[PDB]
This record gives sequence, structure tokens and C-alpha cells, in this order.
Amino acid sequence: KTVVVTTILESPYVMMHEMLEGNERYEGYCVDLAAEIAKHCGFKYKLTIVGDGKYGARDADTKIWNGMVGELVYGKADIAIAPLTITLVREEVIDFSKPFMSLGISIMIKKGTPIESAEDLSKQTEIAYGTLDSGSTKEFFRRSKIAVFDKMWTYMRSAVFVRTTAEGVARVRKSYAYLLESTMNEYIEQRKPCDTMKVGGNLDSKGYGIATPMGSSLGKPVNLAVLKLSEQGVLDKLKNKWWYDKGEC
Amino acid sequence: KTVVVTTILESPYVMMKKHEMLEGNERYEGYCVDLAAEIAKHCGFKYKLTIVGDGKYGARTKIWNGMVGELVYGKADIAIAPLTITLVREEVIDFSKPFMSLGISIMIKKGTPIESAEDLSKQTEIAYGTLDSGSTKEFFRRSKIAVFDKMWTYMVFVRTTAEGVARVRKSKGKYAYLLESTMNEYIEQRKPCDTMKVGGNLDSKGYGIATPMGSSLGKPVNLAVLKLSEQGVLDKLKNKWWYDKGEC
Ligand SMILES: N[C@@H](CCC(=O)O)C(=O)O
Ligand SMILES: N[C@@H](CCC(=O)O)C(=O)O
Ligand SMILES: [Zn+2]
Ligand SMILES: [Zn+2]
Ligand SMILES: [Zn+2]
Ligand SMILES: [Zn+2]
Repeated sequence: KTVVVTTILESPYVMMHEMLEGNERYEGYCVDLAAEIAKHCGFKYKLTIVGDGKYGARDADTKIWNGMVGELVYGKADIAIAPLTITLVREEVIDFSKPFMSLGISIMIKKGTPIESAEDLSKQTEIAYGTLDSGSTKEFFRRSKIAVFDKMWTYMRSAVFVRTTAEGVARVRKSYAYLLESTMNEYIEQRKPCDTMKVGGNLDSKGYGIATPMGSSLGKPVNLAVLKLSEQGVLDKLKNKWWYDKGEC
Repeated sequence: KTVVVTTILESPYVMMKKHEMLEGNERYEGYCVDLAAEIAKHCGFKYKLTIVGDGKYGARTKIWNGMVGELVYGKADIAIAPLTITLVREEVIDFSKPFMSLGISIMIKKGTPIESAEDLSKQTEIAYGTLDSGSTKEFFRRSKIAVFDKMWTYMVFVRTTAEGVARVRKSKGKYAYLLESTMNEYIEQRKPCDTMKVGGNLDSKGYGIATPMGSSLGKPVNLAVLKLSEQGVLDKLKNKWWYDKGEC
């Protein structure tokens, strides 16, 4: 039967189309990845953009998951192929593949902003900064016990958050610093109008994983699929294809 | 009931303490020792540490040996060691999210005129090899990359990493050792400080906590690994066993 694949519109992972029908509406890293995984695992699939346009978090009172994690937990989709960050709270409710891409939280600034590091952000007030409202980065700052980061969190929760990455980029370009993951950051660094740059090293190191509902029969297949693709050099080729082979700066 | 943890004597992951007077898991110190203790603490089980019988990591008479074998054939309940996550291993056992990153790298005696793998593949005066049962040797065996099929075609193997290191140190630069960057970088800061890593890594892969396929332990050890990483325990531990003990 057709596997329902949940995913999110996020460049260059999944991108737009009005005249097309199907998965063919979309292009990108996770699109090609979906196709390869499907090729090696031998199933048919339908790509579907996560309903609330979010990655996934749990509301602390209502205790319900949103975003792609929610659509996995509540049986609305059979698999998530996306820049979905492997985190503890998520592993608590769903299954993750071995990571298929490395990344870390990093700072994006408008070219010319006098910022060198996260500590620089934590020591000042003139430049605002925030993260994605539902997502692993915000959870990182919320739960962080590091002085600089607890300080930044203390600022942020009381101040700066955006609903989508595009809103964060737009907010930076029209200003404000944006805290976002290095992969998406570096991708935008090579995008017109070429007015943003990454500053400082990454704040942490984690990975993107393929996600299935906890206990799904697909976990092993998608997991040997990811490992196969990695060892065959397919993943490096895909990143090269969508990041650097299309750099506009 | 007691969980049997299979592991391998490999510095700084699992080592004999300065042990004859001791009994138990207390016989050992090292990265994977601390890691095991934390994993057990967060998963709430008791465990007995056991050194893999044939001292091997795992390869496939079609029978698995080493820690992979001891998992497949029910000799241990979990492997906590520098055991590399690979496709062929995933085919037969389960792996946690990786708790450490690493890549294949070249170890040479200080003064050897070698910069990269291509240089090794292009010459004959300096011999080179890998661990006999292990993921590196498999990497070269299965590599479809020209240089690496060339090196494999050439390839000199050792039974333990210590034999490879000793071979490097006693070969007067006529032998290079192909081994994982973590272990390389570790030996790099160890007396007699006569070895160095050359070139970048040949690949990028990981070490994982392993369980027999379908074990109820996979999930627990996997949330434990994710917690430990996120709480900074892993970075602290690597700092502890690698760099806080650097002799150069
Ligand atoms: N990849 C993140 C979303 C992006 C971000 O938070 O910066 C997640 O899985 O939650
Ligand atoms: N970590 C490797 C052994 C060391 C090596 O092959 O260099 C493995 O799990 O097979
Ligand atoms: Zn449209
Ligand atoms: Zn393929
Ligand atoms: Zn001893
Ligand atoms: Zn602890």
C-alpha cells in the first residue's frame, strides 16, 4: 500500500507547481532522498506537507505533539523524511534512523552586524535575537544549563520568535540576529540578495534522522536504507547537489 | 537480573587498572566504562562487564566473530565499545544513535614523507595495513573508489590496534597504519610521541551501542545515549580520556 510521507517545506530540503500533480509538485534533497529510500525499500509513497507547518513540539498542559512528530505519533502519516532533528523528547515517542546529515545551532546576521559569537549576543541589548517557535533549537535554549545560553534564554522568553525559517531570514534582512541550524544557514549564505552571513561556530552537534511511528515495521528498512545511501556516497552527492552546486554567491 | 555487557580492551575506551587486587566491573577504567555506568544508571539495570573472548570487533563459514558475534549468538546482552555502525552489521544487530564520530585516518612515524591516501596508493616503499576483523578493513575491501580499490588490492594486517601502533613505531617509517581517527588522535598524545596523523579523514562514520536484534534494550539505551549527548556527558567524557590526559 502507498506510504504516506509527512514532510515540511524548507529549502533546500523540500521546495515548490500549480500545474503539476503528485509528489512532482516538489523538488529537493529530501525529495530525492524519499525517492532513493523508496527505491531500495520497494514501496510506493505520497509526499505531504505537514499540516501546521511545524517541526514538532509538545504543549506542556495539553500534552499533545504538533508538527511532523505529531503526525507520526497520531497515525496521520507513516514516515517523516525531513530535516527532523534527533532529540531526546522526540525519541521518547517516535523512532529515528541513524542521522543522515550533521548540523548545529548557529547564528545568522545581516552582513555588517557587529557580532562575533553567542557570548557577544548574550552580553548586549541593541541587537534582538530569537529562534523558531516550535523546534529543537528553542528546546535547546529552554533546557540549556550553560551560563551564556541560560542568559540568552532568559532574555528570549521574556522579550523575538518566528513561525517559519523564512520569517527569521526576512526578519534578519529587514532589521535582529536569527538563531538557526547551520545547514539551512549556510544554504541561505549562498542565496541572493546575499545580504546574510553565518557568524561564530556551531553551538551544538546533532543530526537529522528519518522518523517512523514508534515500533513501526519500517524502521529497520529505512535504517539500512540510510546506511546504504551514506556508504555508497549518495548522501554526500545529494548535499553537494542542493547546497554548493547551486551557490549564488 | 544482570545484563551482560560485552566490550573490547582498547585504549582509552576499556583498560586494565593499575586490577589483580580487584573483583568486578571495578577491574576496568576508560571511556566506555564511564559510559556503561551512566547508561546503566539512566536505564536502571545491573550489569557485568566482559571482554570479548577472541578480542575482535566483528566480521562475517558465514559466522560472525568478536562482539558482533557475541551479540548475534546470544553470548551477551549489549555491546558498549568503539564498535562502528555499518550496513552489514545493521543487517544482523541493532545500533543506537552514534555516541561518537570518527573517520579512517593514517598513522605514520614522525618524519615519514606521506601527506594522504593517494600518496600511499602511488608508492611501494612504505607498507600499510589495517585491523584484520573490523570496519576499516571492510571499508577498503568494499570501496569502489579507485584509490581505495588500489590500496585494498595492495593490502600487512594486525590482530589488535596495539600491534599496528607498535608496527608503526618499529618500522622506521616503512609502515603506515590505517586506523580510526579517534584511536589515532589518542595515540598522537601518548608517549613516546613518535607518531602523527596525516591527511584528513577518509570517511565520516560513528560508534554505536549495540544490542541483539529486537532486544527490548535498544530503545532504553537509545534514549540514554541521546540524553547523555544532550546533557554534555559525552563531550565531557571525551575531554576526560583524550585531552585532559595528553602527554604532548
Ligand atoms: N530541525 C529543527 C527545526 C529548525 C530549528 O529549530 O532551527 C527541528 O527538528 O526541530
Ligand atoms: N571500530 C572498528 C574497529 C577499529 C578499526 O577497524 O579500525 C570496528 O568497529 O570494526
Ligand atoms: Zn502555490
Ligand atoms: Zn540507489
Ligand atoms: Zn593488568
Ligand atoms: Zn547521569
